[PDB]
Amino acid sequence: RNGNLKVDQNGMLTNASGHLVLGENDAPITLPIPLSKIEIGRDGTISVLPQGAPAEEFQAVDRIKLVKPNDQSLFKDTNGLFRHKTPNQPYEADATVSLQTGAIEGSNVNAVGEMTALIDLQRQFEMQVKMMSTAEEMDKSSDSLLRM
Amino acid sequence: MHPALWVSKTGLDAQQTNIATISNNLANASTVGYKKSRAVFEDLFYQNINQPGGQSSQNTELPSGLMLGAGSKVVATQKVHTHGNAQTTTNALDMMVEGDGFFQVTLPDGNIGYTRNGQFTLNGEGTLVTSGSGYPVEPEIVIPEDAISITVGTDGEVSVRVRGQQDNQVVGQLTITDFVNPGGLEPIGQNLYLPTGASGDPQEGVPGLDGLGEIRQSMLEASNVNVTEELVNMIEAQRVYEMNSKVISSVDKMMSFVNQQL
Amino acid sequence: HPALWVSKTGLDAQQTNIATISNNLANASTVGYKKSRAVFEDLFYQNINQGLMLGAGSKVVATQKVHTHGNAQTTTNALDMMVEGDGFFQVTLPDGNIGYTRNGQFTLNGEGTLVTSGSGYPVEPEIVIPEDAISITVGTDGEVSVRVRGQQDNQVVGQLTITDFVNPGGLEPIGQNLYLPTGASGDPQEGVPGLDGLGEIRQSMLEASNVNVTEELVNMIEAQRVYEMNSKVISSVDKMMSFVNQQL
Amino acid sequence: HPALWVSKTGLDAQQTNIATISNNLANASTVGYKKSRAVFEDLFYQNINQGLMLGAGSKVVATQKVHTHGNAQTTTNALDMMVEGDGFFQVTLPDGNIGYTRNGQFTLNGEGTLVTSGSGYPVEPEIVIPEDAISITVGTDGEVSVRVRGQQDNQVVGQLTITDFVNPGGLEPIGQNLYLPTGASGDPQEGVPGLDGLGEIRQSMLEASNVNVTEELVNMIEAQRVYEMNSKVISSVDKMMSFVNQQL
Amino acid sequence: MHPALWVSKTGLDAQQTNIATISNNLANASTVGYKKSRAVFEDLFYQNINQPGGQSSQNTELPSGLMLGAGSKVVATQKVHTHGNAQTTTNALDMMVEGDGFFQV
Amino acid sequence: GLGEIRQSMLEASNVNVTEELVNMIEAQRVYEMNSKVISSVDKMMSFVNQQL
Repeated sequence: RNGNLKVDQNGMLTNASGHLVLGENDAPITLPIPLSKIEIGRDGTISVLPQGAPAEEFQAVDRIKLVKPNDQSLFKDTNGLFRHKTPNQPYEADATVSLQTGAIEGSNVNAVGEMTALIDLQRQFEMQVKMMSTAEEMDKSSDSLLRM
Repeated sequence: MHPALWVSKTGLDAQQTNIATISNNLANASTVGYKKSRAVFEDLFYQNINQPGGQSSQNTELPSGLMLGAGSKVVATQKVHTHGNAQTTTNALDMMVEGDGFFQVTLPDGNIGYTRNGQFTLNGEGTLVTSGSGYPVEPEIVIPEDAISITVGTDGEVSVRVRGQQDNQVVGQLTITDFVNPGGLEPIGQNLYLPTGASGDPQEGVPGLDGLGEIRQSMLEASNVNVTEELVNMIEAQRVYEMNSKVISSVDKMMSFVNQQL
Repeated sequence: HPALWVSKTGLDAQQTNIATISNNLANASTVGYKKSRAVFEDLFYQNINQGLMLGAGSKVVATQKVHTHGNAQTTTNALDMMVEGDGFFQVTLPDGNIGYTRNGQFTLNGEGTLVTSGSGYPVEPEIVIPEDAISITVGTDGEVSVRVRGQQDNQVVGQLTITDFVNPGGLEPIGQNLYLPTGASGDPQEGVPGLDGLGEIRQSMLEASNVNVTEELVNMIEAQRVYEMNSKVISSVDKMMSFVNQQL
Repeated sequence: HPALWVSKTGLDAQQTNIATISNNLANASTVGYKKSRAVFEDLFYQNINQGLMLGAGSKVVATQKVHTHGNAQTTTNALDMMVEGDGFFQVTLPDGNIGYTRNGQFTLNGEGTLVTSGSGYPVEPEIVIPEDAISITVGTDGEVSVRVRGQQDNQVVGQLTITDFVNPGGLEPIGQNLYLPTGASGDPQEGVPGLDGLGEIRQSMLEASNVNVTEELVNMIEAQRVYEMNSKVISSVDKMMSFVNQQL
Repeated sequence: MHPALWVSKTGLDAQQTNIATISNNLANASTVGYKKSRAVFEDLFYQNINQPGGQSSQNTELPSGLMLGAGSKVVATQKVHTHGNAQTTTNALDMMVEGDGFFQV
Repeated sequence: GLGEIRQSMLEASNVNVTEELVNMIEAQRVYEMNSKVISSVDKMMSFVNQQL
């Protein structure tokens, strides 16, 4: 969901993390090198303006591949990329997902929710540690059976 | 050490870099032709703790498939080369590129540096140089001592008005350079940029054809920094900085409790 | 903490910028004054955690004198003159070397030598007004002549010359409306005042200050707000560091 | 905290609106200038507790040009002309393409070609004024004729034509009172002015800007307050988050 | 700092040049053979955030785009060389050109 | 019962900026009050496993 896209010197469309963005052909999207105006459409369409061309020479070159599968059937991988739990399952390109261009989506971490669960983890952690201390205290007391 | 301590330390380090990025953006709020930078964050590598191997898709929702992140880092400080506003000046030697293009200046070591700042002047020899360190502007343009006024056309045509002769004399022509990826230029200070592999080979051309920007005389391009973006960015970065500190303090007390109780 | 000193560079840069703005507004009535604009440039960048570039702040690198000709003030004094175009009046300093001025408010000393109205430095070349003169005329080419009773035609007492520099912004101001030639200024180009790019001497006229009073007031607004913005970064960084050591 | 950025969208949106208001006020004396208005729209809404809708803020999605005919300025100059109705003049850009202008302040260059009073770009179709002409007359249908001494009847030197578009607001402004055709502007419809929906050429008259100075001042009032209104939410959210981590 | 600050600053400079032009017209109201001048205003460049006519989704394009102006400036000072009235004098050395033409000195 | 089309007129938003600010004040104070309870519960439990 990192929509912070960028274009390298070769023209490949990557994101802020360096991952190549896929298109309709299921190959990474590559744009013509000498661009002058890049506009992303509402439905992922990429329309470019060749350098020196008039304002009426606007044509689409590629389409961003947007996938909308079942959320509960996805798992986060070791590199932060969500994939299917069942391997070798194709990612079908959905025609309903819309892109709000001109904006970047941040994280959805509920900071207060994290903190109020931190304070619960501390208390439960410390209670179990007291159980460890009362376990060894009982053992020391019972050690007087054999003493004589 | 305890992994929970280092996870929060990475978040503390990541926000500190973001704070420094914001501070430079506000510091250069008056620099002509300055492009604001933003900090981009990313999550670190995820490790399987309860798995002897790397079978993450096996039971990822079960205790055997638990994966813990390693923190956060700032992947890049991205440049946003948006077009700034216009400053109409009465000086006849400061100029602006409207659109794509960069002024080219000669660095002392030999190579050519590229800038959006147009505050130029002359040296003792009449050569058009920058008003900072005084680097010559490419191509070399020499103003005759007899000139009474200087005119710069929209295509880089630099003309002078000499008393006696009718019509203006042409003393040269300016050129500007465009890059495929402007964000790939490495900033070296002095309002100067250097081409890199991530940017691309320079594409020199007349300023106004082939999609290049036009030269506007007696104008300057203000910095495109948003003084309200930085303040809102400061608010979030300060709060995230404090939230990660509490986790470090919380882990410290939990570890302190264990060796004080047990 | 780098953010403390990155913002301190911004505060220093604005403080220098405001000082030049106040100088322009102070010299809004000075004859033959050229306004100045501070030149901002960002400091070097550091490649940390090596492809991550962090700036070091900003500073004012130079103050550029805008040598655009000012308006004309008409006066009834016969000794204050104005250069209509490019050129400087040359005066003799007590050190013996020649200083160059654009303020044309001149006068006479006890012996009749044309001197500046302030400290009294003589004007090069020396012009001596005889005691029998009843009027002083300065031509458009620096030809100074006086009227003598009982003698038809004004006798010529001398000819003024002016000096032009290729880069007047490179001159070194020393106060008193005076400049000293430097390496970057260029070679002093003397000559007849009115030929070969030189300006014309306009008697009984003065060159007004070229400052734009409205522009400096707006520049004060933008300099004050950026100065306040960098103060909040320092304040916020102080709160962050005060929070960390208190919390830990 | 999502509330920080929902308010932040309103701040950036209002900043864009204020920039358009100032541009109209800055061009309150520009001849043939059409005022602009920013268009707001709410961002996408989200389902959060799946029947709960939460918006993502707002943004300025477009700036609409108001191509209303302005008032007429009567000038004594014979080379500034006004299109009375719908249409644009045609100038020749250095790139060779044709730019469309409604500013009719024209003049002649050193050879006699009718060019704009600013950059000097020639006007299409080309009109050349002979050097022996003593007056210039421009007809209501673009008919340009001159008066020559020693010959009865004004001789015709050329004809003006104006271009109309179905959607003038789709023209791309490039400054210098110039526009460029786009895909949404329409098809350039040339023709003799005054015929088939076109305007008429009026010599020695100019079209004032159609900005409503009173409206712009009121638009600043509501844009300033909404901008300050959103800043209070960000302050409140900052205080709320500062309280939580200071308490929890 | 703010786009409106720079846009309005160009407007202030534009009017000061225009006011200076009008002042010279009134100052030279008694000068023989003086031609009045008019300041020519023009807008600056436009920031092309969204191109008008660019394709939005499919089979749809923006009728108008998000383009922000940069202000205005005075680009020219046009002299109106129309013939002035005639002043009848008794001097035999003050002459007038009746129509187009210039005396040369 | 349908409405009429009015040309050259626009329907402004029906938001009450003052009403939103008053609701902002109430929502802010209630937000702080609940945080007080969370701190109170945490401090109470912290007293148990420490003292006891």
